[PDB]
Amino acid sequence: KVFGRCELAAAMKRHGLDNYRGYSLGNWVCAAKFESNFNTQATNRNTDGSTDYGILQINSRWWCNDGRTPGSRNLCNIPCSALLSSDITATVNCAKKIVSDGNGMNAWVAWRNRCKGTDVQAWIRGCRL
Repeated sequence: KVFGRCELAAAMKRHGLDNYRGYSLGNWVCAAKFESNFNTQATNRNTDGSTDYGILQINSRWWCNDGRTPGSRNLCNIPCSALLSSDITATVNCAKKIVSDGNGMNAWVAWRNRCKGTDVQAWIRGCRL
């Protein structure tokens, strides 16, 4: 499912991501935009052989099981395909574990590179929340 900006903002909000760990809603949306272009079906393979899945491009090396990443750790306890659903719940639960892990949102390269330090509030402007 390809989300609309405001639609995603409202779902993430509803899922408790606004200010989760001190990161405002616009950070989350900004990251989704740049990680997957708001598409829950986004997948991308990496050189280490791992793959990134979903709207937040969660990696199979640590976070989910895809059956083809030797040495995966499966920290969120889910199959990676659960991160491609139209229902963002598993993505959100898994993202909260990630962000709580120590480097915060820096875990997301597109976030660090394109969102961090910008006026991320722009991402939820005009939304009915």
